[PDB]
Amino acid sequence: RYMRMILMFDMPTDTAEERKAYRKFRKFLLSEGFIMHQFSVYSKLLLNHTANTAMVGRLKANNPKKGNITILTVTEKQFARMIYLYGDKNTSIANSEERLVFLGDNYC
Amino acid sequence: RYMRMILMFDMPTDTAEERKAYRKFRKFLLSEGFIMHQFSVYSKLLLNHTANTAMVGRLKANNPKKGNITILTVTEKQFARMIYLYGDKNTSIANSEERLVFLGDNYC
Amino acid sequence: AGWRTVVVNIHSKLSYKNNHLIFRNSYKTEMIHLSEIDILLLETTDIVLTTMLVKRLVDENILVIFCDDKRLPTAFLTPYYARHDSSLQIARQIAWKENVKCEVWTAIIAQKILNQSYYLGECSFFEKSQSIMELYHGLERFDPSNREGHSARIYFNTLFGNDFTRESDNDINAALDYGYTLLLSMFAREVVVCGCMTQIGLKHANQFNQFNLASDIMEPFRPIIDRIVYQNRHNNFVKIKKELFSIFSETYLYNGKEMYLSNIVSDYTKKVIKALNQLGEEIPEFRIL
Amino acid sequence: MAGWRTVVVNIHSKLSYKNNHLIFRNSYKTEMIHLSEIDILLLETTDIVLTTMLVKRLVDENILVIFCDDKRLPTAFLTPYYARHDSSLQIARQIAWKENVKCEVWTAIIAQKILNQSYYLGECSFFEKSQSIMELYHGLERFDPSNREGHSARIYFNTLFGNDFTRESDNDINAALDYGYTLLLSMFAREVVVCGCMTQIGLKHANQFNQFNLASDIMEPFRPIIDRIVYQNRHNNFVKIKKELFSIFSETYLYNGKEMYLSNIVSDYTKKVIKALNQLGEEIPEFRI
Amino acid sequence: AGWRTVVVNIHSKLSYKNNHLIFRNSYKTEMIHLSEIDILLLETTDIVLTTMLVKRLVDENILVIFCDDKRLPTAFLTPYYARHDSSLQIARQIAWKENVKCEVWTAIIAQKILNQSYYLGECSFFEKSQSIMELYHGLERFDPSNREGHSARIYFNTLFGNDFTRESDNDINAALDYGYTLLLSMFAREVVVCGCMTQIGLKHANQFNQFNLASDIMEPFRPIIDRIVYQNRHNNFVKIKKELFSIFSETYLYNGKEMYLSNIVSDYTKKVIKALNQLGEEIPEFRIL
Amino acid sequence: MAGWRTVVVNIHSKLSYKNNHLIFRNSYKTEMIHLSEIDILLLETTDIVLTTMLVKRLVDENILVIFCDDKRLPTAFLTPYYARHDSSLQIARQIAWKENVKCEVWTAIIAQKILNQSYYLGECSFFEKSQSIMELYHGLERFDPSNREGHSARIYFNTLFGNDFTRESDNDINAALDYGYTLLLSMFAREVVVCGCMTQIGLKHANQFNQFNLASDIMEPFRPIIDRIVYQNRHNNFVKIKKELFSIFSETYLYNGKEMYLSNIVSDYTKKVIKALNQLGEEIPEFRI
DNA sequence: TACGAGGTTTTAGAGCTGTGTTGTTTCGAATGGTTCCAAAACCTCGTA
DNA sequence: TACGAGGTTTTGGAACCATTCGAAACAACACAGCTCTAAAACCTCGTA
DNA sequence: TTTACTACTCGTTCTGGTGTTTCTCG
DNA sequence: AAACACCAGAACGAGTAGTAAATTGG
Ligand SMILES: [Mg+2]
Ligand SMILES: [Mg+2]
Repeated sequence: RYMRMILMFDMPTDTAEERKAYRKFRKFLLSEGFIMHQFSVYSKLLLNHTANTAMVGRLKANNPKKGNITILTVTEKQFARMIYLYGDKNTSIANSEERLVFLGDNYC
Repeated sequence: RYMRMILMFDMPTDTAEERKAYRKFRKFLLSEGFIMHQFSVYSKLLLNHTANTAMVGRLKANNPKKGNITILTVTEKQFARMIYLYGDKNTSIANSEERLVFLGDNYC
Repeated sequence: AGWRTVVVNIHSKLSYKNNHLIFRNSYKTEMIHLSEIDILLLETTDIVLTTMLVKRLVDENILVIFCDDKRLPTAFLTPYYARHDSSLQIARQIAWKENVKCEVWTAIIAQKILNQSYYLGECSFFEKSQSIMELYHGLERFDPSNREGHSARIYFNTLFGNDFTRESDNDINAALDYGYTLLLSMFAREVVVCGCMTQIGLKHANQFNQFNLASDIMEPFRPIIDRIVYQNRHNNFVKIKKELFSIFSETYLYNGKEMYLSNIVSDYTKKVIKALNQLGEEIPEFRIL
Repeated sequence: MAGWRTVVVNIHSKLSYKNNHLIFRNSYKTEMIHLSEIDILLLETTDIVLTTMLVKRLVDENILVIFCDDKRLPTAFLTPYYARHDSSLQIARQIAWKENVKCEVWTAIIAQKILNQSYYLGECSFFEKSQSIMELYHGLERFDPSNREGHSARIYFNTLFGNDFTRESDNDINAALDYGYTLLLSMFAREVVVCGCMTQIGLKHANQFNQFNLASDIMEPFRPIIDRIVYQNRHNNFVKIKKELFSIFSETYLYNGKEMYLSNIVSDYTKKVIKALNQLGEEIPEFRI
Repeated sequence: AGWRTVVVNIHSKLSYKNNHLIFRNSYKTEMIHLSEIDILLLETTDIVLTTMLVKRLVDENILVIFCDDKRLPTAFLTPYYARHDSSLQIARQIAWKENVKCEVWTAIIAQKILNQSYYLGECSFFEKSQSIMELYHGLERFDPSNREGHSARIYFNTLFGNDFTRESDNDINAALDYGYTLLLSMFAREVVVCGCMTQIGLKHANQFNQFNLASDIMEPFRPIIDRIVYQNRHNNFVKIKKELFSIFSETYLYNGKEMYLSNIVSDYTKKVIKALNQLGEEIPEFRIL
Repeated sequence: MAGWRTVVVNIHSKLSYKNNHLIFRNSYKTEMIHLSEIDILLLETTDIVLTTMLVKRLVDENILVIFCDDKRLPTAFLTPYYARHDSSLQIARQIAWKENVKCEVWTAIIAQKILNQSYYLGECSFFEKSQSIMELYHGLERFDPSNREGHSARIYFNTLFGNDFTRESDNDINAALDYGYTLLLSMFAREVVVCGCMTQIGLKHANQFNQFNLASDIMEPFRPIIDRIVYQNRHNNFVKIKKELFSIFSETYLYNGKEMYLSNIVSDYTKKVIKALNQLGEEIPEFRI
């Protein structure tokens, strides 16, 4: 089944090297397909546990080694049970897991 | 089994009313027993699903109605699978789920 | 009113902030939510408390057990006002009929003797278990023949040797003394929470040690401590106390449920009190099986 | 054992133990009290820091310590497991109070209250209403079956604050009256638990949800003290009346033919009322404004 | 090389940024990770593309299918270099033996005829299924008797009526034409990814429509489209196309596995190519059962 | 259908369709080309923005569009489902190239390369090494079994860059040589795919991991162009040599007795080499520096 | 008469709690594999 | 004799992937309840 | 000894803006 | 047309510090 993967990070910004690490890590996270759930919180949709293992391996390879960075993997059913006290859910297809995606008329 | 409950919020700070709402919400979150997992991210340990239902009811009662606030409930086993790329896990008893807690000598 | 049992052993200062027990040692600062704490046990005589924390602890019905210099319990806080309709419960307790009290005490002493017999049975000591079971039948209302004493005597002599006695000063006897004043604290707290009083009890015609009702209800639950003390008879006092602290983390089968000792104590106390004051309930059953 | 002094801690302080001395280390001044002269330690405020060493020593010296909450009301007390204070025996006496002696003491207390209301009404130059209340005082009977107290109270309130005045209203006079009555109730409950008796078993009041029935029964004659202060500053906001109400702590009143502070009056009054109820003596205190 | 099939119908601009397909309509901006996209299908003739996005799409082996004014596919991108060892695969393809090619084509045409027979069997049209099964046995190497044509003729006449023919211009025939050029695109992409060429195929002695190998491998998979077109014979073209788009979201049983059509197509193509070029594999089996 | 002009888009531009005209809307200047005069549209840079309307019309007019990647190498091409460009037939011819004609054309090409190396070495006044390379040229045979090309390219490099030189090294001269060779390889691959023939089937090169075997085989004679520029700026960092290497695009060379830009020379050379390989004619191009 | 001082029970939800249970998720371990590339391994032989 | 120009296979590992499966986990639902506060009755009987 | 309020003050986070560069076997 | 570097420059998120107040039936 489809996995979801939430990465939460707090990184120092005191030194220019730390800001380099933060910028490069954000670039990597966006390039690998992480949607901003909130500020400093990112989510990625994975097809299966093999993708999750590959992605955690890639993250360990590209670990900035600064700040506090944690990962939690939850099933898509578990992620769908998330309660929204306020704000609006992100309705982009990147969050959704539909195989057949229509940009425009859905013929329905 | 023991539940764990992660609350993530982004709140506006433009107006004094928004800052008041943020301050009151943080006070409420800390008073109800939320440990700061990271900045803007809090976690609460719940004994069971009854406690989870009661706590989400309390949060809905004390909803600041500002910003984007979301809740995810995961099992303690699921929370234990969290991967720490960097930083140190919080080792306080508040994070732990041990019934018998020793402050000092554990007689072992 | 929670699950965590908190034991403090080091010199520190205990304070209050935002429903939290602020524990600030010179090395570490450590915060515990008051809703989680169930029993607070201060063995070390160097802990510095504050009155606001005491008020907030008794507000949440948290057991606070102070200890002497030798780390043995010496006193514990019980709240004056633990139930909203405390006056009604006290008035109903004052009007307890002697017949109902005698019947319920007979039921609970039968539960105690039966639990002792079952423990001797599972202990592979078959013979003495039958003698205790026989003594159970001879027991009547108010136990005129003191069959409860005879069962306790054979129980102790079979578990700890014939030479052992309750009044001896041997180490495992101090272990039972420590254990029984840990159950008695919880039972006193629960009977106070039920709005009742510990002074007026079922037996002895109100001749009170201030814990008469709690000590009366505790009777079926003493085999819990007796088992832990028995199977660790070889170890020293500190190890036996460490194992005794496992009653707060172990689940016991009560009313077809696997509940922790706190919930079993609360349920048993509430059901006994409801069977007494209103006569509109059935006597509970706790089985060590 | 336990001596004679009752030590009340009502201000911010740190209490510590030293060589059989309790160290009242208040901010303003530091005092030392020998542990043999202390019988009851009443920690009424929540600004106090205490040590476990003090708790252990106070238990060993058989002293009763009583913790009160933010509202300066007794909320808990330390009960040693083995050695008990004398005040515990008082509970037994409270359980056995004859109906007739309770009748007589309650009737005397409410007679004092009615006479005090009449005296104050006469003091405010309402001589006709004072005479009416005095006649209702002549109408008194055992346990007041004819409800002379209620009619006297309505005459009193309608005379002081106008006929439109009602207790259920949400004006500032009612709030001030409630606050002052709460002050007196806290005082009387603290002095009742000091005597060892419970506040949940009253002479006349039997409200389930009330946990200070006996405190209310004793404080009835002292209500005109609050009423006079409220009436004297009727044309003011609640904060001004509260600032004037705080003067009852630092004022003096005539009791037993002496000018005594109101806290001492309350303590001595409570002790004498409990003495009269215990059937040790039949003297009933008399407080008149 | 992903799962999402992306269909674009509205006038917009398609761009590239950080491995994402930046879709920026005047109303919405919407980003899709390139790893997720498997097929990109641009029906509307108003989409504005960029060359860098085209390069990145062909880098990830994403099928890009352009469409005419009538929303029917007209062309699709195939990469020159899709496999690292493409030269070796092309050289091995050039040296394909005619015997192995004939045997594999016989196997796949038998698979096609057998799938047609099974579909007619499950369609409750028992009689024609037996005739197709009989025609299957008569088929030999290179199909001299054109039994494949006879099976297709009876299949179409049984499903869509005897009057129906493949060359007719009726609506459901345009539906099959749309379906078969959606399967052919994926098969051509997969045979290019395998390093091979679509021009040189098993049959017709390299007489190429530029999709000879893909059209040859497609044969067992045409019943997938034929079933969807058949069961929606009543609906109009748009509805049939909408239902045809469900091949990208439906799981089919292949090799004892419930795999999506993309994975089945990929694995089947790889196994057929491995059975041809190296003669070191077994012919795959796709069953519509 | 498709005309004669090949339109190469190498700069940032937006291409749009209008009334049977392709609108080359470059930043510097806007041009319009009738769609009947265009035979191949080669989008080599990644700065181009194109529309689906253009793609549809170019498919209908039977035009072949070839997309290249960041390295200006052909990466994809648009294949219509039904109507095909003439260049597709070229693939068939590439599949059937006789061994002897490939032998002859490769031998002529490598003879040109060796002669060019000798000519340049003589130009740098190394007459003895030039004579040695000329003798190795006389040692040539069919498909160069004696490896005269290898020893010629060893004498060439050791003469130009010293005896310590080695292509496996990581100095700046080697990096510049690699970059210029990449430039020429990209040019020749783009001109090979324009002719419709593949780069993965070469005359002599058969490397599996090489996907530009034909491109390398044809570009062999042009390597001295890069070698001369690298040697002329040997004592410089890589960025300066790259800036000088970009002059090959805007320089002129003598081919077919005319001063032609190097891109036109490459295109015409590739077309004539493919013509010679197709056995249509036996004329082999001759490029000499 | 009505209100309402002095009070006492009744209800009526509101918020809170812990454990069983039955079917249905879920988790890795397993099972087949798939490209991709950089480092070897080989050829010829001419000039150092 | 060696190196390496022109080259070609060969071979590990690295990174990636999709479906299964068997036992263990988990999620609301369902239970037995619990405490607590306010909002209603009810009383007596003076003084408007 | 707490809470409740008010600033202030640093860290943390992301977006917009401004250049500079964009073919490294065969 | 896109990546990569650098900065600003507003939005979030907590921690600290100074001040005022702390019994609202019976
Ligand atoms: Mg964060
Ligand atoms: Mg946040």
